[PDB]
Amino acid sequence: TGITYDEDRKTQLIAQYESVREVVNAEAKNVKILLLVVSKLKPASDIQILYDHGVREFGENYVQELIEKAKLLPDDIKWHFIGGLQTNKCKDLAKVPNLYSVETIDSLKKAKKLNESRAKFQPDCNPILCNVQINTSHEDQKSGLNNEAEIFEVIDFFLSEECKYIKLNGLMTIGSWNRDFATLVEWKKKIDAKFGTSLKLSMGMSADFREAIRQGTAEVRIGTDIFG
Ligand SMILES: *Cc1c(COP(=O)(O)O)cnc(C)c1O
Repeated sequence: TGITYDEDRKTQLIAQYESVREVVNAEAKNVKILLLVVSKLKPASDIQILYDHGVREFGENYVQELIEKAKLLPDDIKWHFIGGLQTNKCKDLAKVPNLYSVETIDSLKKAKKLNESRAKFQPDCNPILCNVQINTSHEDQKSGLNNEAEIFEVIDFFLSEECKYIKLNGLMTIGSWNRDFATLVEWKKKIDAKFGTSLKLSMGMSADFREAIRQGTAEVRIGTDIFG
């Protein structure tokens, strides 16, 4: 049956979502890109609209909010967890079967906890794709790595034979408030050179996604421009 929704809202949200997709695509041609639809704090009905339209990759920031939404909505959604990740919440997150991606690995202890919890609670699911989150701000932020030695230790773990239930996909930055995107591109260059990787970048939100695309992102993460 699905979550019931208003048709004027349906028409409006579909229109906004298509308008963004068209711009992502036109920027990408002048230079696919993943358009991650960020639905954090938006109602399950709004997700249902876009799901019915054909969208599958949705980004959420709060652990309990994601777990409940995942139960309410179809199981072939690919959820991305893109908010603050606490070591003591990896077990709850690793229980969601269709947890497709976590983009906020910012410590070795978190990577290790997530791998272990996933081995424990959903061994038979596809490994969670992970981005390592970097503080590109050159200031001091609550989240994101900045020390080269500690970033390399995290990548090293992900490439080890022990890291079986999560898989290194890329790097992620929320940036700052484009030199942030240039510094994540430089981190990709160093990491790729040292370890043999070819990391995907996740950078670009509603205010700055056009620049992100222009500087080589593989994924932009858009909330406000779509759900408006
Ligand atoms: C909220 C959020 C987004 C979307 O931000 P908008 O300005 O609404 O497009 C993208 N990435 C992360 C990590 C976020 O928390």
